[PDB]
Amino acid sequence: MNAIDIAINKLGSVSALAAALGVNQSAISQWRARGRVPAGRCIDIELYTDGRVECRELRPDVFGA
Repeated sequence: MNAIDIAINKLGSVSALAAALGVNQSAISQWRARGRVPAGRCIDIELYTDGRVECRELRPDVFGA
């Protein structure tokens, strides 16, 4: 059980989830098996896992500036 997984359950699929997150179906599978998402995406997943499971993303590595 993780945020990425519960967001699959909530939206009903990984194709729906990945379309919403702006990634591919494979990226979701990596993130779920990784147990975390890249910087700036957990926000959306945490909408779908709001009171089910607390979500966490990585902090900015390269980012910019």
